[PDB]
Amino acid sequence: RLSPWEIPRRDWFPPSFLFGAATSAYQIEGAWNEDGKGPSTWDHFCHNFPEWIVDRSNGDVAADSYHMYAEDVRLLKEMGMDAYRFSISWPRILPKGTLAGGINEKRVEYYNKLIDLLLENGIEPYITIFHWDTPQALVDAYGGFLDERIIKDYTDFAKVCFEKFGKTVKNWLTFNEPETFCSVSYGTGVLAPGRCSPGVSCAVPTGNSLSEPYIVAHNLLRAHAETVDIYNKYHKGADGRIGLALNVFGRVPYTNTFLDQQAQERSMDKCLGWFLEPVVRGDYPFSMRVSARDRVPYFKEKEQEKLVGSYDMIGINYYTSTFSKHIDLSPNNSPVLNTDDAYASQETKGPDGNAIGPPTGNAWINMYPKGLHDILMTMKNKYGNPPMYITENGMGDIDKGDLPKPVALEDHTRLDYIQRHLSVLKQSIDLGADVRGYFAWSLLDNFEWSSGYTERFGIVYVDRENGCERTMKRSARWLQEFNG
Amino acid sequence: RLSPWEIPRRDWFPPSFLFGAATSAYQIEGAWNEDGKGPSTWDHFCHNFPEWIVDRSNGDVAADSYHMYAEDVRLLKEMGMDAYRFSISWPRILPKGTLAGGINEKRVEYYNKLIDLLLENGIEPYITIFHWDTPQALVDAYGGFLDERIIKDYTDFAKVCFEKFGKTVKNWLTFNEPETFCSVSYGTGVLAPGRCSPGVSCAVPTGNSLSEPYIVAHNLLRAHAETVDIYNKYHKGADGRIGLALNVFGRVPYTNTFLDQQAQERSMDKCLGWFLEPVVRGDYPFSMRVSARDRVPYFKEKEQEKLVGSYDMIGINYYTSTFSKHIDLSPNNSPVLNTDDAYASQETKGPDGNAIGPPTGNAWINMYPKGLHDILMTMKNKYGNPPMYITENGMGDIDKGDLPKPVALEDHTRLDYIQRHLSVLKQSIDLGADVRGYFAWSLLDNFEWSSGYTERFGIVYVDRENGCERTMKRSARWLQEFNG
Repeated sequence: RLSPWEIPRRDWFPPSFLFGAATSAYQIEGAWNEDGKGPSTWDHFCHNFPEWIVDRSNGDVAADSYHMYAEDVRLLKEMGMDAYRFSISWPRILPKGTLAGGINEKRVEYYNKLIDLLLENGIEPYITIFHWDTPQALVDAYGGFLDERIIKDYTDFAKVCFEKFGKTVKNWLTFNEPETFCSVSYGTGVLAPGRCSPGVSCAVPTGNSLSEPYIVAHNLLRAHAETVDIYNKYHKGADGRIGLALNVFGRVPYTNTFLDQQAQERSMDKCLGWFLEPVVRGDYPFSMRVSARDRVPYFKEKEQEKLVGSYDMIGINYYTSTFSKHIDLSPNNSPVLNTDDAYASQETKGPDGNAIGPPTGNAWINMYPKGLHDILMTMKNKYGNPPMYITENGMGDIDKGDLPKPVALEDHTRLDYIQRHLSVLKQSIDLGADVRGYFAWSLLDNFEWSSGYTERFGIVYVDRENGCERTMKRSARWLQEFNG
Repeated sequence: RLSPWEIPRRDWFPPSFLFGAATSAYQIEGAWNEDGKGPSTWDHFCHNFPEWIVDRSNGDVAADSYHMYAEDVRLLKEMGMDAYRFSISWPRILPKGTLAGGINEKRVEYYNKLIDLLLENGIEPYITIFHWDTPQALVDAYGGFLDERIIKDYTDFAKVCFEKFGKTVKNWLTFNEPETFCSVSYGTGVLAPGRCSPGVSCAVPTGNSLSEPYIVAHNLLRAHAETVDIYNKYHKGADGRIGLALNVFGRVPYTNTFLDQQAQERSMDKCLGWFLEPVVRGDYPFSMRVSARDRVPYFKEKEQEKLVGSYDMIGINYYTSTFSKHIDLSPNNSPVLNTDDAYASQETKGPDGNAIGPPTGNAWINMYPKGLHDILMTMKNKYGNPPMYITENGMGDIDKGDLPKPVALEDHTRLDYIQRHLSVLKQSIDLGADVRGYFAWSLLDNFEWSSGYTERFGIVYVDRENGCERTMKRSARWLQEFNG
């Protein structure tokens, strides 16, 4: 699609730049109740509310990476990847969610095998501690992230990870996509545990879409601050680094008018700022407090001190952008979802009737690589230009049982998507943004949450009817050439 | 103090550009109970609360312009001024504030004589309908601007002005400095009627500094919308124009940090935006509603339609600027004055310990001509670049009762102030700002509200102990030369 001379080459990027791919434990591992592993909220959701997954599927087997992790490493090595981002399953390590319930040795051994194999192959592990898979035992006990009790259990889990793996792993991310986790698991309720306000359509409409996202977010940020403190004190040493990975939608003012520019700013605050401003300066964005008032908790003095500057790097998970269009404050508008607190509607079509960019396959990923540049300029100019990694970037191909393997392997849309994003990343780095790596989402076709297996995001095809055998797609073959 | 080659020349400005001076009725007229004139809130305030004026004075005589108006016109003509901005005293036209109480024909004749003499001399009248002098009879009846009944009475007053003077006068301003009027008469209570919350230091501490300024503002804007509708329907004809004159403090972010930039924007919204956004788009700035919530009234549908675009020109009254410094939203901060709703402290000293600019004489006007440029760029780029006039610009010399006349005449500080603001104005017009005229505040030394006669703002000296005899100061002689 790009002309030949516009296709990125490896030396567009610094020799120390990292190219990798990313996965998460629930989406790839399978072995959901094997070797002493406890259930997560995702196990519980899929098994009890199968109707809330598009194809009524689950992650019981997924891409079977608990058993096939050696294939994963082989593929990464053959492609010449420098790094691999994966997550650790909390209830695989602590089946009851707590230290008191005991550490699952077989779970520790699995990640040790994977880390060893990566390192022996010269691939640097970037580990996500939490990727949405809360131990169901903690939900049973106290509602999981809805209660401040989560903070101690999360930090004990992270501490175990640092103890078992920290000698070998020097790059850690506490939380993946906290905004999505909060807004979509507790607001719209699409993701486990599937909670929302009465009247909102989700599996468990006995929550509160205005309050619970903020509660969960607050406990998450408190857990982040404590964990980074423990890391810095006992595990960082000379070379360790810890941060978190934020999803960020690009937001473009619906018009270049002050009302919609204001809406765009409230929208950036409500997605990026909600988590970035706490770790940058120790509190939530002003716009979030002045809007949502008492629904936004306050950090304690000691926590706050720990929160300020609690990162060595920031992960950016980038998929798409929308226009942001102003909504007036009036007796006629009452927020229903936490995201309504931004007083903005997120439009995929602009005022000239055009989509922001073309669809890539699924319901929401529109192609808009410029949005990545806009976000990186914000990071550079507004928030101090911290070290950054694009910790996820990718898109999905629809497979409703209809898609022949040869067609799925010829993933030209994804190849073009990746090339165009790498082109904009080069432009951003040339403009001074401190980006140091890029990870494709995903290494593998996997369980796409509430879409089940109907969306294939992998650069590697996973054939679930043939023992999850892996085959590189055209995108993976290009990355292989690109990496040399 | 500017070098000789930096002093503005008349040809820096377009041939059609207007140079004038400005006054207001209570500050210059005197004749406070003459020829059937009714009392205003300012008559009442000075007569009942002398201790709340710095020198315990009043405007009973002022500059005696009721009798000496021919001198005022002679001075304007001798200086080569193109235009004169003055105000009409509501209770001089309607002694009881209402149509029903009758029109004071001696009052009407006075303004007719002034208008006629201005026109005979080629000087264009710009008339301010209301400059803070509410008929005290309306306060007795219903609390004046605190009640929506003010709207009908104001529009009836304005209709009388249009009917009597509209054939001769083609340039009208409904209200002067609505922000100062609201914030300072009903918030800090420094100006008549001198109201503020209990615990705040003012003459009448039985008001509400959080709610009253918004009430007065809302009624004023409703009155404005109705008046412009009447003007457009019955009086505008081919050449008439109507607008309003806004005081605008320049605001500079305390640091170039997002928090203080956000604070600067809130501050601009709370001063300029409070009145400009209603007439430009039909509602108050979002930041003002999200902050002050139920204390900000909503316009009715029909009013709102009349409010949108209710101006042919905007007057800017510019004196000084401050830094704006962010205040966090927390349980530790509780607004007391309406201006606290901006969550910003206005600082005269910046982070490096330096004043924003040097004092000019009185307690608040610091020399910062660049702030005028910042404001004009905002009007150009954000609010559509409407036709604008600098309807006031000036500063005061302190006179503690002793100031030698020969010293008062040699007003080097004022001359420098005027020359420097004219130079910045030239830069702004070259950059595309649609400014069409400049009016020095003031033609005459006058009653400076709660400072009484302790501050002389005139380009013309007024000798109150010698029959209010007028003498041109150095600044006036310069203007005379400049206008040729």
